[PDB]
Amino acid sequence: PSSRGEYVVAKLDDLINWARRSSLWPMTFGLACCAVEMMHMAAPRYDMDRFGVVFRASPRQSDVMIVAGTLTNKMAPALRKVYDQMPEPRYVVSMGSCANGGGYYHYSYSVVRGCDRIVPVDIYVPGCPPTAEALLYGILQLQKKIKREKRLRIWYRR
Amino acid sequence: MFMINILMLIIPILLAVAFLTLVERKVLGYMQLRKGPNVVGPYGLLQPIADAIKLFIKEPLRPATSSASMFILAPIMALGLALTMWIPLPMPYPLINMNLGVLFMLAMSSLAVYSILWSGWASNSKYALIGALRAVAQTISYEVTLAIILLSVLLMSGSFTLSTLITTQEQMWLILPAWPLAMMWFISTLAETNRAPFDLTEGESELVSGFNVEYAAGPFALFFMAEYANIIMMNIFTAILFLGTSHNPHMPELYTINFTIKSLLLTMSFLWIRASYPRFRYDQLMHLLWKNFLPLTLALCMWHVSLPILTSGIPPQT
Amino acid sequence: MELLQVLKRGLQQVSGHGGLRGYLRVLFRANDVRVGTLVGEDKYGNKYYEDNKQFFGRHRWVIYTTEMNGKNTFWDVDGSMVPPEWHRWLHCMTDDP
Amino acid sequence: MNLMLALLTNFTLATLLVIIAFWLPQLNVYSEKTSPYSARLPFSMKFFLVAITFLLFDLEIALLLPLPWASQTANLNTMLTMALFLIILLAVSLAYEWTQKGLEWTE
Amino acid sequence: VRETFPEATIIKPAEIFGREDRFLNYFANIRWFGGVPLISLGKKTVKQPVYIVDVTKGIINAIKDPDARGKTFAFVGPSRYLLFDLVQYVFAVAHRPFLPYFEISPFEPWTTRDKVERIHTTDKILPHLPGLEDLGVEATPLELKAIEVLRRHRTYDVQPAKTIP
Amino acid sequence: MWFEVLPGIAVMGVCLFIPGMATARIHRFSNGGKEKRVAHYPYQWYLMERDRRVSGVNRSYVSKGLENID
Amino acid sequence: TYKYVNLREPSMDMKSVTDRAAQTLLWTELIRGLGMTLSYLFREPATINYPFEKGPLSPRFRGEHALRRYPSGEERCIACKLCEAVCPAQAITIEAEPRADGSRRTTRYDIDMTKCIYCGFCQEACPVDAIVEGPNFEFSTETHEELLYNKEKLLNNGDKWEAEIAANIQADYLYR
Amino acid sequence: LVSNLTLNFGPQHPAAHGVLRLVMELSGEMVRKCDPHIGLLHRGTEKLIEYKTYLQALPYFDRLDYVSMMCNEQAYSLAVEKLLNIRPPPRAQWIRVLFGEITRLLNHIMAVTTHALDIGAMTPFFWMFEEREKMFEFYERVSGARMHAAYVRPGGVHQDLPLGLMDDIYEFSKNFSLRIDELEEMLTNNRIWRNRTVDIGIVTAEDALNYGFSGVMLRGSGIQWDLRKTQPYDVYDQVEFDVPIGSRGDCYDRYLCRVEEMRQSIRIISQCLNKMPPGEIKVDDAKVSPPKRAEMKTSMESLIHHFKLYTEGYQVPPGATYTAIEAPKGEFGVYLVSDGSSRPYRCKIKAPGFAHLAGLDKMSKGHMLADVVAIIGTQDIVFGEVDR
Ligand SMILES: CCCCCCCCCCCCCCCCCC(=O)OC[C@H](COP(=O)(O)OCCN)OC(=O)CCCCCCCCCCCCCCCCC
Ligand SMILES: C[C@H](CCC(=O)O)[C@H]1CC[C@H]2[C@@H]3[C@H](O)C[C@@H]4C[C@H](O)CC[C@]4(C)[C@H]3C[C@H](O)[C@]12C
Ligand code: SF4
Ligand code: SF4
Ligand code: SF4
Repeated sequence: PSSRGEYVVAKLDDLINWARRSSLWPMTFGLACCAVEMMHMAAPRYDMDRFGVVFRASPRQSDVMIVAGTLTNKMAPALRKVYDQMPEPRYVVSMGSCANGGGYYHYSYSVVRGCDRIVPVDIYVPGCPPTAEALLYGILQLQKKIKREKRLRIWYRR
Repeated sequence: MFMINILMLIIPILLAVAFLTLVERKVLGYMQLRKGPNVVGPYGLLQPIADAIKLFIKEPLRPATSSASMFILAPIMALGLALTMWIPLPMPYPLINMNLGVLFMLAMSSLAVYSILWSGWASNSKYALIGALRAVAQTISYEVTLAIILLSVLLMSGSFTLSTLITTQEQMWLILPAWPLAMMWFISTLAETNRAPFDLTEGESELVSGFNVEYAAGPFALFFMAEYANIIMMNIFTAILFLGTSHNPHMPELYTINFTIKSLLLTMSFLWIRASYPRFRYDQLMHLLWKNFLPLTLALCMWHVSLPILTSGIPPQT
Repeated sequence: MELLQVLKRGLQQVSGHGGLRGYLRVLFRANDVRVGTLVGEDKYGNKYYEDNKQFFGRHRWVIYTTEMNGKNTFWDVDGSMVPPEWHRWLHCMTDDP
Repeated sequence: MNLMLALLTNFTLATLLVIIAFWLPQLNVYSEKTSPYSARLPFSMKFFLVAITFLLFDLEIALLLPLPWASQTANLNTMLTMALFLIILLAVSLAYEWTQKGLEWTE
Repeated sequence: VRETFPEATIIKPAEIFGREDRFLNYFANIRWFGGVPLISLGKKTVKQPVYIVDVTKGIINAIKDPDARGKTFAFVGPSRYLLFDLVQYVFAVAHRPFLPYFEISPFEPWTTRDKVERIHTTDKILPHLPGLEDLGVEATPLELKAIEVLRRHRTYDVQPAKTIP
Repeated sequence: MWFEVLPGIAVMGVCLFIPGMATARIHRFSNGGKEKRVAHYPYQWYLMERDRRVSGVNRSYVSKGLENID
Repeated sequence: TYKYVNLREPSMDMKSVTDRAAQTLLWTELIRGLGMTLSYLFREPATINYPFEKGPLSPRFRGEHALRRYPSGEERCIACKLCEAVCPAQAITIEAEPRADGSRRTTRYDIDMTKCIYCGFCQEACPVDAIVEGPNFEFSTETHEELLYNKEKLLNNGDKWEAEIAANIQADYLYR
Repeated sequence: LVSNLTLNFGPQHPAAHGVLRLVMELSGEMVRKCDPHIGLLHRGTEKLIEYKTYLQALPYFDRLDYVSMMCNEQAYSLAVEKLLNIRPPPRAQWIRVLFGEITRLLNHIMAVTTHALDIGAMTPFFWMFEEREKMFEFYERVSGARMHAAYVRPGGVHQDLPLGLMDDIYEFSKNFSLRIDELEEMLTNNRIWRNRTVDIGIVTAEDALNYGFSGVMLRGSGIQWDLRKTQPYDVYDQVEFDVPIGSRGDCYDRYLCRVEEMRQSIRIISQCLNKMPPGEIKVDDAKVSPPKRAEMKTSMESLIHHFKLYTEGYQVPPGATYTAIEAPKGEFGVYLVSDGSSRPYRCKIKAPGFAHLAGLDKMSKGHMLADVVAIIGTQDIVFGEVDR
């Protein structure tokens, strides 16, 4: 057969992307209420595992961090610690108003006004709390975001 | 032709371990009123491939290991021993026909605690080691009753040849004459492989970090393959030991079918048990052995030495 | 006996989807091969089905169009492709398509 | 030869698989990291004594292993007495620990 | 640049050191793991390295300072070091033993033909060019901000290098 | 439904069936259509080495019968 | 009125003692626990096939915000700032002025959707049904800036979702 | 002090209660000292309430014990109503008991199942959240929100029950006792579960009262105390139910008490469905409760009261009250001080989990490290209310 380098890189990129989105093992900070809706996303009706998303993942095997609740100033150092220990590729999902931008404690002295002040965020899931279905939509949006990555294709043209 | 026959044993073992992970997630799901993997490939048939490709391209963790040598030995020792345990199993013919197959398997499994011990010592974290030490004491503890129970069974078989266990059960399964021993055997294979309600390594991770905390995705994935290889092998051994299939030398493949179905059903009973009970506390799984299983295993060992003599049913030596 | 009848339904699903090619397309696109009444179709191509003998929550569903607003959605579909008129019916906020 | 060729393959396959896993992923340049991070190991007698108890019981098992071959002897009364004697000794060793504050790991 | 954009501020730094640098991280890794230093007559090279933050500060003040336009700058560290001693000092910090005495490839060449030619070039002294002093930045010593850089390489009481007047 | 777990168990079953099936078939192929000879004890080894000389081709699975008695 | 959850006295006849001995040695209750899990394996899973199937909602569901219009097409909002005053999270920012035709209309209407708690007090307080919480719950974004809605966005949401919003109001306005 | 193990649940697991940093001294397997550090979900809620009207402050109470949303609302509403000197109408009192018991079921499913999940018994968690998911639909149908309903308000409830809700609640309640029975078929007589809970974290009756415990933590030790029976507050004097009482004060009795409370909640829910009376849902007094949207668009007085209620808010007479209810976790109380304006001067929240967690060190003495997981679970700690 005959094939260019550009074609080979495009197909290998699709393979690794398909594997990375098909097997997303999430770490979940269950900081507050939004953790309860994260638990409903694992329960029978939605069953995130059927997408390949394991119920429980350790911090140092995790692929995505889900920040489900209010990030207080006392807790912020610990969350950045966990984020650094995560091996790459690593993605953060910000779930709910509190994590997205402080929410209903935005004007508090003890609350970080959004977790994007601490860690980079890939997807923002609105709600207080987002419904289990709304979080599931967010995770499926992360899978499509990963599908569009072009790591190998960029590397070839460097 | 023998090199081929080895790769007709090694490669199929790895694939079975690959697809035991799918079967585990789906069986647990349906016992939990959910579907489990069913999106990646039809009925989740590509979930193992996605997980495998995902881990090996994952960025490695930082080894930060006290002993580099013992860091790389632990996964090699664990993976190599798990594959080696399969060479004497009669299905219906062993790859290597040993006259002391049972002692070879018993002796080899005793070396499997070095992988736990080395990785813990090479981890470089003080709580990781205390995790490894707790696990080792559990593994060697339940080896004691496995050896004595295995000794009791072999006093009705009359040999250490694994193919002689088939002949012993030609008329009837050893599950009848030895159901008190089959109960304690089956549990000890749960505790030997560190499975629920004995998976104290995973359950108490926050309290005491497990020994495999330090390895990267690729190396950690290899520790996990060796662990389900042992779980499949210990249920294949459970089937040969207590549920012996009849062998028709003209139709060996009929043995391999009936034999394989019995191996799966016990292997899926491991999943069944995981989904049904809470975990043991460490002092409780030590109480279960040293104070319940061991007294009964010794009493039944005394019984199974006396019984063949007082019924004139001593098996042949050959 | 019932086992044979069960298998008959399984085969009926293969013909109910227009043959093996039709039955495999829904299997890989939707991960589900049930068949139900076509309640309607909408101007973008989505098709809507119900089967009232299913349990509450599965008795309605949509098979998303393969293209919408100039984007190839054979594989890439998302819950935001349901238009507002059907959004009410699909989420059971109403009882009338 | 066949046992040797079987073992050599099983540990050669394991060695290649581990060597590929450890090193080959290192060729991917995932950025570069910052800095990761007193106490000692407090020796516990309970974890030691369980290891020893296994050692002593495990040896008494080594004497029990020939029992399947030992029932082919003409002198069955002698064999039967010494078999029950050794298993009963394994029982007395257990009873001594049980009744003299020994199974402390069991608690 | 000086012809296309005459009002441009051209900044000339020396080897810059920092957490993610490829200068001290180069001496700690490439020299150590799998190799013994490839130093080519290390006694003949004099180096004047500058901290990253001082360069960052210098660049900002060139934006906010209106006299910087049209001027070329030279950002240099407080001290001049001997390339041999520098490598030695790096090793002491990283607790890697130092004993005086890798092909380019795809991916990302780590150690290359030209990189060596540069690590050996001697830091030119151009007094007429203004430096960090003229932008309100004090050059920071290597010693302070070298334990910061090299604490990662260190496995699991240190003496400084000797400056060249 | 529960029976959607079977395809996974079927693939796992096919995987655990190949080892036994291949070993039996390979034994027949290398040993002239009969089971591989089992020699646990020295007497069984003596007979196998006797058969090896008897055949004349140096294979212990080549049986010689009354036709050679002459 | 109270009851004793665990004040039984176990019977000490031999028949009962043997029952507990049989239970202890034969693992009876543990087998019973295995039976219940076995029964669930043959029960139908409660999972639904998201996104092809959706969870049931009601007309009162509180989702994404939108600004509505009258049938003629004029905006319902008169810039009374009752929603801004009530908002528990201070998520709403309003400015107003007289429009070119002298009408009382806003020039700035903003909702910081990352401040909002999706409580629906603003729709309860609006006198003209101008601000509503729609039925959309699938609008997660990739950047924080995409969740700070100005007037145009909320007007566009009203134009986008009016068909459904009006029907939901029709279904619930009598309860309100 | 053989070793100090600083155990941070920072890398949280599937519990969702929050995050707890636990500092312990382990003299071997045993625990000699336990020291919870609890600032991680402190959000300044009590100070923020001072800048909000009474209506604006109500949603804060949904987000305290975020598994007892409508019970926290009722406590706030009962406190405010007491200062206002008004009375909610009889229909709303029945709706508030009805959803108070649907909330108790919601809380105990989380309490028992996540307690069992931490001790390795994962399956009942999935069995019961299919039920909580059906209960979340009742919340969404009356309020529009699955969790933070904001539905129970001073004066009554925001809206009336939609037509067809009571039938669906009855259908849920009819099949629910069987769901509890399946749960007991996996835990009540299970020897492994009993070994993990029996004679763990024993609390004496005398130490319970002095340490401030309430709820199941008292009744497990044999104290006959329930606020619904001794200080009834809505229609709880008009419904028959029994209080489960423990005898040994251990985790296993506390586990049994909660499972029996779920049965008594279904008993109560049955009576509420049959006795639901007709009428209005909020106090018919428009200087406190907003008028109907039809009247506000027709009547001048209604528009004025609507305008002022949603801007200034109703003013509350000066005074201070301590109101407590039998929340699912325990006694939930608010000390609310009014300066006479429309914004509270001080709102102190009494969380039952605050005292229980402070009593952890007492209970953990002389237990192994793996027991502490069981002790925290049996307390039913959520850090939304521990910290506020
Ligand atoms: C005529 C003379 C002939 C000689 C014999 C005559 C007498 C025969 C009658 C005696 C029968 C002996 C029974 C042997 C089984 C072992 C008994 C046993 O050890 O059970 C007790 C053990 C702990 O007891 P515990 O509940 O903690 O009580 C308090 C402590 N005193 O409880 C436990 O074991 C707990 C185990 C927990 C893990 C269980 C998880 C799996 C359960 C389901 C598996 C079902 C069985 C699987 C069978 C597999 C067979 C292949
Ligand atoms: C290591 C193996 C890939 C090896 C191979 O197939 O060749 C992969 C395939 C599927 C994986 C497993 C499943 O995908 C997910 C399981 C769930 C928990 O996260 C524990 C790890 C978990 C048990 C995984 C362990 C390991 O990473 C697996 C087993
Ligand atoms: S966003 Fe809402 S539900 Fe989530 S933690 Fe904050 S207040 Fe609770
Ligand atoms: S829903 Fe509540 S928090 Fe959100 S904008 Fe409306 S009043 Fe403010
Ligand atoms: S949206 Fe309604 S309440 Fe808000 S300013 Fe406009 S008219 Fe007033």
